[PDB]
Amino acid sequence: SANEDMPVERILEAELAVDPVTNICQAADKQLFTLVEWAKRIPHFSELPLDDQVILLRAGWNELLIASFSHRSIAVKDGILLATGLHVHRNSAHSAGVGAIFDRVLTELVSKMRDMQMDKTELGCLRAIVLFNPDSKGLSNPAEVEALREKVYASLEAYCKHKYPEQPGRFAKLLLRLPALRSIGLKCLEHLFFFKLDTFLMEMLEA
Amino acid sequence: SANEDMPVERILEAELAVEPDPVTNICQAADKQLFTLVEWAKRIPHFSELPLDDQVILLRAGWNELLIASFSHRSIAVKDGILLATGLHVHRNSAHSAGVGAIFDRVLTELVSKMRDMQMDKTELGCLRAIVLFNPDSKGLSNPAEVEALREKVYASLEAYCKHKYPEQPGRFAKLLLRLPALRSIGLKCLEDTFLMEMLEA
Amino acid sequence: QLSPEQLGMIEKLVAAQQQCNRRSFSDRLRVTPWPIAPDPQSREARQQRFAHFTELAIVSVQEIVDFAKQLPGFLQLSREDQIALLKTSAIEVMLLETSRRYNPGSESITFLKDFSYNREDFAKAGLQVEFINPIFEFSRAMNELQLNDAEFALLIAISIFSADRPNVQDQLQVERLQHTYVEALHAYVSINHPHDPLMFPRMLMKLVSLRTLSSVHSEQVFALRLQDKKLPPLLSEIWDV
Amino acid sequence: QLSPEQLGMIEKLVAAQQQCNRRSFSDRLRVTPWPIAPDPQSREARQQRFAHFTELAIVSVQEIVDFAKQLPGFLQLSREDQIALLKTSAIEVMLLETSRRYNPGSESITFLKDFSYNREDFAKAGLQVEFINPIFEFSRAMNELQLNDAEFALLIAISIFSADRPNVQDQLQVERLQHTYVEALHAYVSINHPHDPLMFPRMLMKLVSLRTLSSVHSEQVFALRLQDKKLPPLLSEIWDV
Ligand SMILES: O=C(O)Cn1ccc2c(OCCCN(Cc3cccc(C(F)(F)F)c3Cl)CC(c3ccccc3)c3ccccc3)cccc21
Ligand SMILES: O=C(O)Cn1ccc2c(OCCCN(Cc3cccc(C(F)(F)F)c3Cl)CC(c3ccccc3)c3ccccc3)cccc21
Ligand SMILES: CC1=C(/C=C/C(C)=C\C=C\C(C)=C\C(=O)O)C(C)(C)CCC1
Ligand SMILES: CC1=C(/C=C/C(C)=C\C=C\C(C)=C\C(=O)O)C(C)(C)CCC1
Repeated sequence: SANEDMPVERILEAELAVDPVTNICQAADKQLFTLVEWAKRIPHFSELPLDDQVILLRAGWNELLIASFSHRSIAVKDGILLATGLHVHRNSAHSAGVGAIFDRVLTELVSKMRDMQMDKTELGCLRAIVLFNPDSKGLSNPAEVEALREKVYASLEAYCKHKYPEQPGRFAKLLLRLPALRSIGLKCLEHLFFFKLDTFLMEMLEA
Repeated sequence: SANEDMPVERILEAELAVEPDPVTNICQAADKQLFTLVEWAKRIPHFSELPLDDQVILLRAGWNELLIASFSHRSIAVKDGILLATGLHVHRNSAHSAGVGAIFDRVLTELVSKMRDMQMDKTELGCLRAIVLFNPDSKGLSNPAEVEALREKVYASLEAYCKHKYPEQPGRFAKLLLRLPALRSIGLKCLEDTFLMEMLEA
Repeated sequence: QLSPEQLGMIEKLVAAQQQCNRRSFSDRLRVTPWPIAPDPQSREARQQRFAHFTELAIVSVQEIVDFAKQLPGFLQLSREDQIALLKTSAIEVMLLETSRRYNPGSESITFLKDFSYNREDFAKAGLQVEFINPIFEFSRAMNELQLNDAEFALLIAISIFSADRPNVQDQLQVERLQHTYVEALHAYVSINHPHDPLMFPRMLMKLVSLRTLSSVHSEQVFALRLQDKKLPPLLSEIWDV
Repeated sequence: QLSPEQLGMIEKLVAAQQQCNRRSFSDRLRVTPWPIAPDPQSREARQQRFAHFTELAIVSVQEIVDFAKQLPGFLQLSREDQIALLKTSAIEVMLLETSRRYNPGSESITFLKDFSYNREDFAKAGLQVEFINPIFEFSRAMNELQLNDAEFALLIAISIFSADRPNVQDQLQVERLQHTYVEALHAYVSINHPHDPLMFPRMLMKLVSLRTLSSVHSEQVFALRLQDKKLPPLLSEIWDV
């Protein structure tokens, strides 16, 4: 009934339906088109007011794409596999000035996804969680978006209990990737100037 | 009276009161100069009479153009580069290597070079910055009309000043103003084929 | 007073706009119609409204290129410079021409005499409030300036001849060309607004607002990608890439 | 279920918060008083409100440090890791403690019992609306959850043990420590909200919100520089750097 309200089968179908820095930007450019294709296949998304649909996509696009290419790169050694088949390696990243954030995607997203063997269904659900964010400004009815998000929580937990019955904390483990994804998304959005811009704490700890 | 309503003597004094990898250093220099903004603004005639909240709004909206304008003018002597408030020089070669050559060159040609070539004086620099400061279009002003009024007072004071100080250059006022669109596009930037050809051939 | 050359050049700019505009008007019947459908949630109706608007923008762009070719010295620039100036000034001229068509009373904008829209109409096409609101505010402010035909035409030429556009090669020549119009404009204010000199700086500062509006537009262009609302080939050429 | 071991741990946490907070309360006179000055354009009054608020914050950070020191496993981390954890989680814990003190009735926040403030109070100190509003919205939202002392304490512990903070060396061990509180909170909410299993996910998602709020905060920090409103040494160290 939790799955019936938000079928993880549809969410899966949605996922299956869709300078090194220059490479990356061209890759994002490519996938931008997929976003509405994917979203329309997420149960009940198409039932939200058209204005609300635009708002959710506008708010979640970067975290949505980042999550996608991270899970895609689980097979890569020290880099990522773009939607254009190209590879970006750690080295190339550091030499272009974006080493820190690149490294963060690798450790917090890619490797964690590899290590826990996050499945495409799990990825899909996390993306639906990112998508259904009620806090974005201008939403016609936030309660409705919040309601759908919670249907994903219910549906995902159910999915994890049944598919991974002897991992009782896997659900929590999936959600706990989201804080990191949010921080990374914000970093990737912050503009040039801000992007490129000790004693008293030690004192207090030692007292 | 145009000058009495917005005295350029005061604007000059405001400017004088606030004298003293590449991208990181440019950012550190900007950071050093942030504190100069209220110090400079309080000496611009009438700015201090605005609501405290409006004062904050004008400085928040104008900060980057205000700083860009100041270092640009400071860089008038430097060849193919800029002089940071920290004393560092940044040459255009080093800027291209660091991957911001396009915006850097834009600064050199539209701002530094034009300032050097017309010998933009410090009073004129101050007035242009005042024009940037008194921007009535920023969201949240308690009274845009008052800010707009002050801006027009700079227009009149600045023009009066150009006619008196450079009577043999009737285009001078307009010339100074025509630097502002380039400054705005640069300030915005720092914060971030076939069919045409066929139409042109018809 | 204005020199004979400034008068001739102004007559030419005004004539060129009237002539280019009469041609646009002859195409009004060709434009996809505004939708009739009553359903705010109809994606089909939204897309049709978007199509109508993009088709209008093309008409506008056609007029701008047509007008630019009349600008003395324009065609003597290289093809590359001609293109560099047009690609980036297009949105600015479109905004100036939109501001002339703003109706303060109904807070609406009217294209080709028959197609009038308010803020909500533009939102109904899927355009974002961040885009719509600054344009209405600009339109209202321009309207208040109450410029005449010569004054708009001069400002348009001044905008077109901006040496600082990306990819401009002969910047010195572009600046020299712009200088001719700026001086004419200043003479025009001195003669025709003898008791209101502030009209000059007021007009020039609108060129600054247009830089911001251009950024606002660029942001709306990205948002269209997010909704996969495809621009027609011409508009895509000048704004996407 | 919750083992006696886990019930004990939870009690320890909650007792630590009470202990730390009683130390804050008796430090309360160290804080620069709130001005009674009648004039909204007084710059001295503004500065003093800012002094008052930043000094309250210092008390908060002091309480947060004292609390972390009592978390099992924290002092066993390298000092570098203790500092990397506290530096970035401070604003988040401060936000959680703040939401805990939000009064929906008067729409105000009360610190140390005697200092109550509404949105306009915070603005009178020079804080910007895009800092103020999101924090009030977060507070209301948290207030809606109706969390008790146990649930705040665990969520605070989970926030502190976030391995993805910049500069954390021993991420494995920090996650292992966090996992204890996560598992405990889960058992806690299934036992104490048996008819609302969604309470667990609701809470963990607050950690996501805290990330956005941390970025909002950093934007307010910068905004303060523009007014030349300098942060106290402790706050400057953890946030300006
Ligand atoms: O009317 C005449 O006589 C000549 N004429 C015919 C069409 C015509 C004209 O076309 C406007 C089409 C409507 N516009 C279409 C459009 C224009 C530019 C970019 C886009 C975008 F990129 F697709 F978003 C669009 Cl859809 C929108 C219009 C506007 C007005 C008010 C609020 C929001 C949007 C606009 C106008 C100018 C710049 C940006 C946006 C603009 C000016 C004169 C014109
Ligand atoms: O009250 C107790 O029992 C313990 N205690 C004592 C002080 C205390 C406390 O200090 C609050 C100081 C007020 N705050 C000061 C402050 C905090 C953090 C950063 C800054 C800034 F960077 F300087 F802007 C400031 Cl000025 C503001 C407060 C807030 C609330 C609502 C709207 C706007 C601002 C706030 C709270 C949390 C995070 C960010 C902002 C926060 C929580 C518990 C506390
Ligand atoms: C991550 C990252 C960046 C951009 C991320 C964005 C905005 C999404 C990319 C989409 C892709 C790459 C999709 C795909 O290939 O499927 C920037 C530019 C800061 C530099 C390197 C770190
Ligand atoms: C122009 C420029 C940039 C930003 C400049 C800004 C916004 C601040 C300058 C202040 C200075 C440099 C003050 C001084 O030294 O007086 C960025 C970061 C995009 C890098 C490319 C060159």
